[PDB]
Amino acid sequence: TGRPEWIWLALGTALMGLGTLYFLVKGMGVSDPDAKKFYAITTLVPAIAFTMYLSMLLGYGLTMVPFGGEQNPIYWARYADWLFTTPLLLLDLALLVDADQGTILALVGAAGIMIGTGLVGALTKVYSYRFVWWAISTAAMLYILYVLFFGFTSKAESMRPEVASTFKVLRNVTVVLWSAYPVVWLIGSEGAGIVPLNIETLLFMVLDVSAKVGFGLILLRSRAIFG
Ligand SMILES: *C/C=C(C)/C=C/C=C(C)/C=C/C1=C(C)CCCC1(C)C
Repeated sequence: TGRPEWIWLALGTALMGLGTLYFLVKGMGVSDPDAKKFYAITTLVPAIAFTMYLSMLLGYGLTMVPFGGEQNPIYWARYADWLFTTPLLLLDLALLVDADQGTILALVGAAGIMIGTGLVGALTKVYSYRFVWWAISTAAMLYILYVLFFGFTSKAESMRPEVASTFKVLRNVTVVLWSAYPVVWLIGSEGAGIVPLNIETLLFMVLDVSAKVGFGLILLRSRAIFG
């Protein structure tokens, strides 16, 4: 096939793969129980992303949805990735500030809606309805970010400054990266179709790699992960 976005798919596969192995090797050396906990969640994140970037690289996770008078290329393998990677990143942040079980359940549920309605939207054939679903997904995301900024940050204050300060960074990198996804979807292939797929794939890999491997490096190199 040789689609124009494959080079970006091959770069995301490489970065995710390398990041997985570094975390894995660093994780099986640590003896601390809590550290092990964080290491196992943070290594699984880029491991799932790697398998999906690799599948997309190989021609899977791609479907042609009809709307706007075109046969539009929608990479659904992405939501198969995010359906398990977003709630896992939320768990890393939840365990860090000692969030409650109700909070975690509500954040994971919200994340499920966000990705579910997102895909339903990327698959919808009525152009205007694609944006109705997009709208609900975004509203779910704003709920998650609100909790992370108002809820979590507040409970991270019962932690030590080292733990509170690591959370602020992970919390900030998350608020900045996550807010970007809905905009890329809106002006990209799933939405307006203003930004071409090849460029769109490049934006997503920079966001995906930063949000997982970038997030993992910051978190796993900190002492806040220790029991
Ligand atoms: C490793 C992947 C990460 C951290 C992905 C985060 C993805 C989002 C915050 C995605 C959000 C979306 C919306 C708000 C609405 C439209 C569709 C999505 C799923 C692209």
